[PDB]
Amino acid sequence: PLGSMVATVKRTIRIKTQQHILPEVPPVENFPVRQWSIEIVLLDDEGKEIPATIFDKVIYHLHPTFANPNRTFTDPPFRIEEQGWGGFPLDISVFLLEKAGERKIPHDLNFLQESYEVEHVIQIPLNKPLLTEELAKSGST
Amino acid sequence: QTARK
Repeated sequence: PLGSMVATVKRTIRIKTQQHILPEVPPVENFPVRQWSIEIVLLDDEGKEIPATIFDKVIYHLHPTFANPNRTFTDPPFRIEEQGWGGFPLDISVFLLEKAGERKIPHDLNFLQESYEVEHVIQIPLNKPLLTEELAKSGST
Repeated sequence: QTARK
C-alpha cells in the first residue's frame, strides 16, 4: 500500500449462501420461487471460520424488486433470509467497529449451487483500539 | 439454476 493505506491489515471474509425451491409458492412466469440465505463469517490466519465481530452492522442492499430492499443486521453471522425467483449482484455493506469505515463487498446471489461460499479480502485500519483488539482474534495485527 | 433478475 501507499500512504495512509500502509496503516491497515488485510482480513478474509467468507460469504456463505444457501438456496432451495419453495414448491408451495406459485412459480413466477414458470420460474420457481426459492428461499435463500446469506451469512458472513471471518477467517482466521489458519482458515478457520470465526464470528465476524469486527463488524457492528451489515446492510444487504437487495435488488429493487424486494420490499424494504436495505436490510440491516447487527449480530454475527448477520444472516439474511429472503425469497425470490432470480439471481442478482448486490453490494453488502459491512461497517467496521468504532466507526472505522464502511466496506462494500460485492456478492452475487444466484442459484447455480444449493450452497456456495465466496471469500473477499478487506483492508481494515489499525487506529481504533477496540477494533485492533478485536482483530487480534483472527490473526496478526 | 441460471435464472437472473
